Amino acid sequence: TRPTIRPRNDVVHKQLSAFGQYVAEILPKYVQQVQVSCFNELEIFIHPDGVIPVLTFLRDHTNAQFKSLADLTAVDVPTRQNRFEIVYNLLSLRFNSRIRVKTYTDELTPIESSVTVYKAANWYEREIWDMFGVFFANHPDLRRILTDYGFEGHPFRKDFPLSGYVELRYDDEVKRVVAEPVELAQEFRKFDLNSPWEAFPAYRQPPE
Amino acid sequence: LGLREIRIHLCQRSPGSQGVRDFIEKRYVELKKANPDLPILIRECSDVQPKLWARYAFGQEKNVSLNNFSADQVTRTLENVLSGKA
Amino acid sequence: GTSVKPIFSRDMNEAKRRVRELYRAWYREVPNTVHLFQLDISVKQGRDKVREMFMKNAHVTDPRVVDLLVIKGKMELEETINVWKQRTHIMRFFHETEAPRPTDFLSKFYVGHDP
Amino acid sequence: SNIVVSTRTGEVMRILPRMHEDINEEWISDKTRFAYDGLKRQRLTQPMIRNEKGLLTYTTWEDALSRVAGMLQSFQGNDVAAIAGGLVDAEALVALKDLLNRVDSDSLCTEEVFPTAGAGTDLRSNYLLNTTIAGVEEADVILLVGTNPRFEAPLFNARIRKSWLHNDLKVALIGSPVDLTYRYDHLGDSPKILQDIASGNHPFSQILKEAKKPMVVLGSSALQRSDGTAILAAVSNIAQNIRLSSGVTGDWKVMNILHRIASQVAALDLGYKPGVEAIRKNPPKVLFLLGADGGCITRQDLPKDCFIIYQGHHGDVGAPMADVILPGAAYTEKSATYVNTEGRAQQTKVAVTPPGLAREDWKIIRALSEIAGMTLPYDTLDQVRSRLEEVSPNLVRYDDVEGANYFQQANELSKLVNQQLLADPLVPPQLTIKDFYMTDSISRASQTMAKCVKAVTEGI
Amino acid sequence: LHHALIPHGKGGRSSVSGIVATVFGATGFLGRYVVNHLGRMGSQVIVPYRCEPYDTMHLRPMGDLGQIIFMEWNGKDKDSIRKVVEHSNVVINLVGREWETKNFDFEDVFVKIPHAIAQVSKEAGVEKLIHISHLNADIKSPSRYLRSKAVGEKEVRAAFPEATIIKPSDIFGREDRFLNYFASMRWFGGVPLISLGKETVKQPVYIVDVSKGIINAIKDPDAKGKTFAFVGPNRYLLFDLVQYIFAVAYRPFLPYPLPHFAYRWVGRLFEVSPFEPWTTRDKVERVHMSDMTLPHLPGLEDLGIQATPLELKAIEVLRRHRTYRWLTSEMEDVKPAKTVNI
Amino acid sequence: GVRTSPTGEKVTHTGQAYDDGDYRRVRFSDRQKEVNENFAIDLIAEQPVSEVGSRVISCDGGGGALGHPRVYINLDKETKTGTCGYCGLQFRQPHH
Amino acid sequence: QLIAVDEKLDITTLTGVPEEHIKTRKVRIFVPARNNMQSGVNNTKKWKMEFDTRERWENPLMGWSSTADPLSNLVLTFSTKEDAVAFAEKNGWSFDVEERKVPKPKSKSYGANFSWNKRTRVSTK
Ligand SMILES: NC(=O)C1=CN([C@@H]2O[C@H](COP(=O)(O)OP(=O)(O)OC[C@H]3O[C@@H](n4cnc5c(N)ncnc54)[C@H](OP(=O)(O)O)[C@@H]3O)[C@@H](O)[C@H]2O)C=CC1
Ligand SMILES: [Zn+2]
Repeated sequence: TRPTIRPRNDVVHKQLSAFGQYVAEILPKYVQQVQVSCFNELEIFIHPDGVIPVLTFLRDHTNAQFKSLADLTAVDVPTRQNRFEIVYNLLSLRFNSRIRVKTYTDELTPIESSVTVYKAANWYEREIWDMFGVFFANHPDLRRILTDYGFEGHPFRKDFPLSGYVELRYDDEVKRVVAEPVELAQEFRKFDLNSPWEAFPAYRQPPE
Repeated sequence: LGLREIRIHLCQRSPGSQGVRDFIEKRYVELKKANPDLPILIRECSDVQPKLWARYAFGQEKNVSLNNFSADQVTRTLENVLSGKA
Repeated sequence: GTSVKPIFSRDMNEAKRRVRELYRAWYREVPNTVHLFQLDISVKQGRDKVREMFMKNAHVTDPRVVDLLVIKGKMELEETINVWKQRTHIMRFFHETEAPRPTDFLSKFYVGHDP
Repeated sequence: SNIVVSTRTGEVMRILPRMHEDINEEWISDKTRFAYDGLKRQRLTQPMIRNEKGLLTYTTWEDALSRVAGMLQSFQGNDVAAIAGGLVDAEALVALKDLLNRVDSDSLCTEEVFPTAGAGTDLRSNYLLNTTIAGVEEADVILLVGTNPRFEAPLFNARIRKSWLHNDLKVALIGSPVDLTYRYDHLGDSPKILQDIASGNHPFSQILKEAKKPMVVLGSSALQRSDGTAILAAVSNIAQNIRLSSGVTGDWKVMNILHRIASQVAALDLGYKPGVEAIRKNPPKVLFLLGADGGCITRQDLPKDCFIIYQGHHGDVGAPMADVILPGAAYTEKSATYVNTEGRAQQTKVAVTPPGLAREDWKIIRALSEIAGMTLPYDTLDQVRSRLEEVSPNLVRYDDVEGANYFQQANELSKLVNQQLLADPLVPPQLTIKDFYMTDSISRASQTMAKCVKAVTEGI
Repeated sequence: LHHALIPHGKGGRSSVSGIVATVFGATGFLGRYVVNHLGRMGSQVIVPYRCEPYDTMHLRPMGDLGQIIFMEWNGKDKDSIRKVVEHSNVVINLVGREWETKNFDFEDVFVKIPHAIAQVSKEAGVEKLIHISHLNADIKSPSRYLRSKAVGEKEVRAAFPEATIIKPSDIFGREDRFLNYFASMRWFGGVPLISLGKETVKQPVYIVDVSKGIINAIKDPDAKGKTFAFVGPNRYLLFDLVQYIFAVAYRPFLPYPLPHFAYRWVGRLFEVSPFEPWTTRDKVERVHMSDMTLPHLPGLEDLGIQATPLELKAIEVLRRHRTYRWLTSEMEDVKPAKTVNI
Repeated sequence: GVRTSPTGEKVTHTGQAYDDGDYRRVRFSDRQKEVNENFAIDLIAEQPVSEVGSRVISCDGGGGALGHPRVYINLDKETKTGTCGYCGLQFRQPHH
Repeated sequence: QLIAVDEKLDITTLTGVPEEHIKTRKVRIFVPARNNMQSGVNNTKKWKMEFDTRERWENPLMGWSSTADPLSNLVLTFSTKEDAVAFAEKNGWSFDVEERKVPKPKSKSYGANFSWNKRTRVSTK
């Protein structure tokens, strides 16, 4: 158990669980769930309406000063009714800690922009809109950031094909670069790598 | 003018096909002995509706709904289709 | 019911009003785009192309989808006004280098296995 | 049988069993597994016509289709005829039926004979395996007449062996004493025995009477011996005597017919006039060979200058005798409907696309109809399947085996004409394992089956 | 149909059109458009070049990997012609020089080379041969260019009976000599026109239309022995045509009449230069000659092509000749020229 | 041990060669065709047969860790030589 | 607050998919069959959505396999059949669904191998 296994830390687990309970008690109107992963990471699952309050609390409360927004991204899970899962990662320098906030949305429901809480979100939210299509309500300047001008669709979507739909080439007759339907000389070869035997019994799901 | 085939689609559990069922149970064999060269196909429908198809020469074909019909009604419309009426 | 929340428009009428505002903006901008980008098309060509792009999705009856479409239209208009787009991006609306795919059954049967 | 086609970079690499507890049950036969390499040989890839010297030369789709349309427009009525093959899908069958009906033609036939006397095609229970494959586990007595299930339906014979081993089935055979994998009771090979069993004198008849839930299976291979009507009548009489002496046990469906051709049941459900006798009695001037490689009709049974059109995927006996050749798709290259021997309709998926200029069969027929001027009302596969549902609605339920028993009417109508039997022993076409491998067009082009035949003939 | 030559794909860059084309003179004005249209569909193109390979660089992005093969050839050498067409199922001939040179007179360029190409293609089993001549090709023409064109067309027909022959008329495009040539005259400051250009009728045709016509003639089975006339939709007087050209370029138009002998003398003076001549007596003869009308020949409309009018694709050529002041002027503010149509 | 097609084109060890009417041969005009002349099948054929006095022998291709995975070959069959799956070397038990 | 939209969900205009790959594609919703070479059943737990196969040809150089459609490798995974149907419906695709094939429970008995009077007795071990 000693040499190759990552060692556990019980003290940080207890501290994170206690602080998660503290946060959940303080904000019962929005907090839906609290988790502490076994590698000592604290996650708080909230309602979409509580993005501005919760974050503000976590940025301003004396016992919880998360003045840094490390990351803000979305995860696409097609099988869920609310497709996209918005993730905020916050860092507290005063208490040397990290916390995660999660919420959900679908293709048409907007989410309040948190530029008033964190300036760093200004680009991050844009990126989400560029690659997932999640609209942020009161964003001061929301537009594509990473994709090409006049690029249709949102690439970081599970139903979006890897190679897209159009490809570019220079056409001499019109003397410019044109976009045409994609046609690969060699198709991407799909590999079925999943083993037919269960690997981890601890994550087995009930067969209903 | 020249009939070529008859197609009767009946569902085997719905109530609206009951009369049609009775027809096939009782007065089908006699009909087959009165038209030994006429293809009268008997097929099964999904729960939607019972129906009777009739195909004429050159691919023209017409259909009649048999929902909630009685056996007498079924045989009446059928003999109307075979005869030069309606 | 359905516990749905709007983006901008509460009903269909507000969505149509925003659509008409976007149409006015694009109609106004087309001549300036033709001049600045030094396009070889006429102003009438650009305007009827704008009309065609608007009518391409005229079957939408959901106010939220209409609002999102108007937002994307504003994004494209802002890209065109600020000359962030280039000539290639503008001409990509016209498909000038693409052979016209046939739409009838016989030509598709002759060409290949794709329906 | 349900299968999984494994393909790589647009090439069929192998065939594997796909589990279906009611049909094949994790197994496939050797022909199903190893004949796929015949799809790489002897393929028809381009349209071909006859040149000035009478030789077949490549041409375009427009040219061949225009020639066929010009020949089809000139002849209408009984002079146009069509024959369906053994590996033909329901979509192409219904398209050809509609196209020939547009010229007031009804001479649509199959290469396998089924008795048209009495009920014939009209009653679906007349030509099906009513007990179904999964039902064999519930019987205790089964009687096989004039068939060899081991080679005509290997998975059905495996099911019979499973029931014999676990449920203590009792099996009797009327025919040649072929080697089934289990032990059966050989009543003999004379057809006369059937009449004796239908009479009541025979010892076996008492066994059938005292055994609840019995099964009587008549192979289709015994319906092509010029007296299949009499054999079918005698077997139906046996089934009726069973159903009468013991009464109606409920829903058991004693009567059964076991097919060996994958396109036969769909054709019958479309009303396709089984048997090729209609062509022989009224020879046509335009023949539509739709994958017909049985050699049933040659150029000696047809008038001089008969225009023959062959549409298939392999170059076989039926190809070089034609005037126009239209390359179709194999079963691995189309999404198509095939109806089981129990009446269970199933659909294929596209593994790879047809090679060269080969096209989908119903697409070819529809394009020909458009060029000839009598365009058909469907352009999409969904529309063709809607037409199939119009013609026979059981062809669009893709796993349903349920049906209605009309045995009383068919038995009543089978009593009218009682044409005599003949004193020839019932001999199945599949007498020895060497005859099992090469049976259809795809098998005959396969090299693995040639190796198998050479191994089973001269073992060493 | 030689299975390796069966069409496949959606007709794109990586698709296979089952066409193997040898395009003689692909390094010119029409050749680049023909090669581009061939490479769009996924066809295999063999470019025989005699120039510096650098001068063929612009043809490299026109095709997919391995679909364009460059080979060196010599016009006077038959073995090179055999080498470059040995594997092609279609051969297009676009060889032609507008001026006479010290090593290749008009007879060499328009008669001997096309005849040799046709003969070697017939001997090599090439199925289709597309040849390009002039609409005004006449054996009695006062231009050696057109007389040579007519003679070479007759020789090609004699050597390759099933050859498709195409007769365009003053193709205009971005790299054309026709639109640019008139535009280039402004440097002198006076536009010299014989009889003020009031007795010359022109029917110019768009370059993309000609390339599409060649491509559609390749894929049309019933265009084997046929001869096509590729002309534009409108006919213009020379004076009005030059007026419209200068109006689109936004340049002052100062046309003056010049006698035929004086224009011939000026043409001769330009001809003496070692480098390609701005103009030549032959060019003077051809540019002041009315375009023939041939209602008995098929045209672009018989190949499914609607000819593009000059007024639609003239700004894309002449905008380069505008000054900075008028560089941004639109297309529909020139009031197109009057057409003498029938 | 290279052969030559009727068109004068070298045949590769995989056996591939363009048909007479194949247009793709145009890619070799004014150029050459890349062919490896050391055919592996003939090279492994000329190797002699090792005689060993055991019913089971082991082969690792030579060089220990620089060879292939070590495999064991059964030599009980008399009218045949044990052949390594990886190396292709042949082994046999003494007879006569 | 709540507009109470009474329309069927449809996002086809927002996804950026060309109409060729919306009105012509046919998706397949199924639980994949077990690989008959193995006995593990862990790959037959979740539903999958795939697209119909399109043309693949041989590219003239190197003989590689080329394709022209963009959805040839797209395979989506769903927990339930209803979820996959909802996704396909809201994305505008026409689908076919096949019900799950669960292997029926068997009746295994080791003693049956040595039956006194029944055919199940084995002749070898
Ligand atoms: N341009 C026009 O207005 C219309 C032209 N068409 C005809 O269509 C043909 C092509 O038209 P276009 O593209 O405009 O003319 P270009 O001058 O632009 O093309 C000439 C091509 O032919 C080659 N070529 C010329 N002379 C020789 C030679 N002696 N030996 C080998 N190759 C040679 C050139 O090679 P390189 O560049 O390396 O020297 C070049 O590739 C011509 O025959 C022309 O007469 C006729 C009606 C008018
Ligand atoms: Zn070794």
